[PDB]
Amino acid sequence: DIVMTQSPSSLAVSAGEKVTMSCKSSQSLFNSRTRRNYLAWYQQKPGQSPKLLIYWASTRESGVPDRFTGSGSGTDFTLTISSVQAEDLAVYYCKQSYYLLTFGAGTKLELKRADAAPTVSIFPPSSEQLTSGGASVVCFLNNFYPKDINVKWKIDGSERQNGVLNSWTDQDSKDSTYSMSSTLTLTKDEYERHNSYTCEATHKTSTSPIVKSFNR
Amino acid sequence: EVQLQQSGPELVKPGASVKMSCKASGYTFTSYIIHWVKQKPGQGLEWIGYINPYNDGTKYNEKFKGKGTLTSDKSSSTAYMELSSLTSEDSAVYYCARSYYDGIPHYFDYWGQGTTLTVSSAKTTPPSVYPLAPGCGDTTGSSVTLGCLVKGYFPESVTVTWNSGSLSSSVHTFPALLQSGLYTMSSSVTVPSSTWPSQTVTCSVAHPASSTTVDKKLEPS
Amino acid sequence: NASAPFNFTLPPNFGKRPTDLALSVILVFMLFFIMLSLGCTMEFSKIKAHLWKPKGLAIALVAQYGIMPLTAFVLGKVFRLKNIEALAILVCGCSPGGNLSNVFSLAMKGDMNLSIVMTTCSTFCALGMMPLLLYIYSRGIYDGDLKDKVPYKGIVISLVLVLIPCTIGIVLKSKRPQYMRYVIKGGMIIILLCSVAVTVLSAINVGKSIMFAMTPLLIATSSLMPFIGFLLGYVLSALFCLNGRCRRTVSMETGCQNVQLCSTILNVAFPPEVIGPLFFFPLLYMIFQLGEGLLLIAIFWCYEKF
Repeated sequence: DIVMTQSPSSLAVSAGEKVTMSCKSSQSLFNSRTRRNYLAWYQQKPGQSPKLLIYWASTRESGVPDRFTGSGSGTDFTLTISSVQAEDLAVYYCKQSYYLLTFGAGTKLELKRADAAPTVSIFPPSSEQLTSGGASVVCFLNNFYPKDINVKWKIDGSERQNGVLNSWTDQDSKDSTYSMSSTLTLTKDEYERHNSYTCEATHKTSTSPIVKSFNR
Repeated sequence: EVQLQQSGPELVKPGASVKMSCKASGYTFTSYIIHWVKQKPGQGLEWIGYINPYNDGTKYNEKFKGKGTLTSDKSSSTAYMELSSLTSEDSAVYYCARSYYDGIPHYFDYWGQGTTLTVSSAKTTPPSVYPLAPGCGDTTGSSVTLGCLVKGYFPESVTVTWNSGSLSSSVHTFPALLQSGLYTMSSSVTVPSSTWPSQTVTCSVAHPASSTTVDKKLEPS
Repeated sequence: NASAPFNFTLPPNFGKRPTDLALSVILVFMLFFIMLSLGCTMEFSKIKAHLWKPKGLAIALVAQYGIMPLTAFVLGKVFRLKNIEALAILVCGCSPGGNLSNVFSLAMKGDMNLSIVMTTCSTFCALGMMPLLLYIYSRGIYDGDLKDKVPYKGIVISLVLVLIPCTIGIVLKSKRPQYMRYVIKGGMIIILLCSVAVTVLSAINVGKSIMFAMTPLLIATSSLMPFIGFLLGYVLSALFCLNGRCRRTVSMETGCQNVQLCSTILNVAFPPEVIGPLFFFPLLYMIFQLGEGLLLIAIFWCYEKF
């Protein structure tokens, strides 16, 4: 069969940068009888159904801007946007249909930011939470641009890395940064035997990790 | 023009036996084939198969050979899909796509809005709202961030708003992710430390799938 | 220009018009009486001898089943036809020997017994192995199964309606050959009347003379296929050391092929709207091979009198 592999899968384009997406397929998906080179690029803006952009890897569907141009042959294909405008944030898939229908991994787009200054904040479990028979310590990180970020929980100098739940924001349009939330869930009769519950955040904006200790 | 109408959201038990329909009224229904594409949340599209409504001939993916079963109805101009074998891992978003088919399906020029299918043990429950408040010896600062964590609500439709807070400005709502069968979501907003004691902030939660709109005001420790 | 089906459409009654059923029954009657009149000039001794030594039958099968589909596939690849056109020409190439080949061999007046034995054995071998060969030759075209769409009822009914008049003619000549004149004269008059009826009725049944909208190179390949079949049969028989009387019939049997099964398979696979002029393509192919055969008849009659 054919497995379709998209190279970048993540990049940031601000105002007019090229994109030069590429997916190399597996074998020659070029029909010799009809010089058509079966391939298609779909754009799926978040919360919407995918939309056709390019068909036969070179011809653009009526209704797309002139910015989206598709070029390639054989197994190497490329899609360029040129002047990336604001609403071009989506995921592109480059499906093939030469032998059997298969979609690509997908390429996501963001907007570049000058730098990130993540803000740390830790919270103890709620007063009525303990009465419910469980507890959960929560710390959420705000306003950091790069997606690669790590959070871990240190207790009395000992790491557990268990029962930790992570959630990410979706890059709100107000500013191209996005947040993160971390929750540690634990039942009753074991919360007060350790105390501590120190939070450490490691990010590329500073070599020294940001650590937040907790007492009582 | 042409538009493909899907059925609607489906919530079924892990006992399976669910069916999805895709009605298309913009063209001659027997000239094009109807595909079906499954998209898990944040895992990319995945082909399932298609049906040729003229001769009722179907082709399936190797993985989806056992489960999918595609039928078409010329009179009602709709194409169906039955799974009949569901697990907790099956819940995803299903689209129907129309392609021209001479000897090989060409490309998916038109898509449906999608059917969000959920597989779970059901037993919808009301949420419990736990306020968030710092003050355990912390020096705080120029601004303080607050939040309202919720626990144990099954249905997806829930929103958190800060009418007494900063409203839509400088507020972050983390999406909910499933765990232990009943999942949780969090919301966070920031307020200057000078204006927080002076003007209290209360967070209101709305759960349309239930009759619960409990409100409470967080208190500093 | 995107991908959209042709504007060609057909009347809703076309499926079950009384006129279409009348055309079908009149064609069946015509074929029955053609085969009766053409088996009235046969004998079982020579057909037994021909089946005993299958040299001509074997070369006919090889020329119709091993080389004809291959050259149809090569023509489809070289001429750069679409999927539908390539499948249509391939199915036309893989089809068995048509019944018109018997009449055409009678026009060439050569070895009718050998012609009938090869055409019946070729229809049988078509039923036997058209699916597998059409399957191996349809890689990259029609990802669907395509094995269950070729007619099998049609093939056996055609074989029966060809064998019955031939058997009647054989038995009648062997037992009591005394009503040859009256029966054959009545057959000729009824066949002329039936041909007139078919020609008049098809003019209003078919209609829509938009067949010229077919792309020119498809006409070119539908022209080359019967001629290459004729030439292939003639050359294969001649360079295989067979006599002149027994080689024209083999050549013109390999050249002439059935095309109604191509219509059935194309109409089962695709709607009349997805198929453009290829719906009337087999009718064009048949009349073109008829014209080519008439040209060969003229050449033969210009060589005979000189």
